[PDB]
Amino acid sequence: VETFAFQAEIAQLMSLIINTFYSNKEIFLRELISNSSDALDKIRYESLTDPSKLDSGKELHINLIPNKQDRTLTIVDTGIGMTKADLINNLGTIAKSGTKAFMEALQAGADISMIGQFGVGFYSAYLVAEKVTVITKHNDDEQYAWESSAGGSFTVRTDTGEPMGRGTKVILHLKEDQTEYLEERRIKEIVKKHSQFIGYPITLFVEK
Ligand SMILES: CN1CCN(C(=O)c2cc(-c3nnc4ccc(Br)cn34)c(O)cc2O)CC1
Repeated sequence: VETFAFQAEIAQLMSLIINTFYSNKEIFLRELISNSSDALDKIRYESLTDPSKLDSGKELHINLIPNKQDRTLTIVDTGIGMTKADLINNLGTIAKSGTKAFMEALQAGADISMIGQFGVGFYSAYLVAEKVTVITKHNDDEQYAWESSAGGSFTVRTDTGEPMGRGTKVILHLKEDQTEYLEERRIKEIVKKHSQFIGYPITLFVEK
């Protein structure tokens, strides 16, 4: 297990998201679905010139999996997945300018719902989650687990759990007061409201 510090700008963004009073929290799901859709677009495009890239799974989709027992909501996609360098370096550097611009906007009166327009909507996960675990598998690398409860650091390790094939699974460990996002009709309402134009199937797994 390796522990890393977030880029300073991102640690500051995370602390702001965690500490600011903001009731419109449902936007997190829209942002995570939009990120999955982007990862799905990338594998779909790559597969046009090299169909062997889908050997690890031909189905391109998004699953939403609430678990009231564990208090987690999982967003799974079969997109391109992330390499170790993506997890440690790349996502951070690509987010840096967006993060700085977003913090500046928040100063000039802009609101948290605009986070997506700056390309850093992933961190809106911390509106509802006390901890986020991400399991990922890219065709060119091993399966990894990323995890952060914020506070300035994240961890990366090789994942010895169930094999994913290809893609990314975001597991939100929800804050005690945010269990509404585990409810079937609330999830449907949110997806219909924000995510009605995504070009891949989004399937809600209903709890038994
Ligand atoms: C460069 N790309 C983008 C998306 N992608 C992915 O595999 C991918 C990334 C994120 C994601 N978006 N922001 C972050 C931040 C930290 C972590 Br961990 C994951 N993040 C996500 O929610 C879903 C995804 O399918 C493929 C590779």
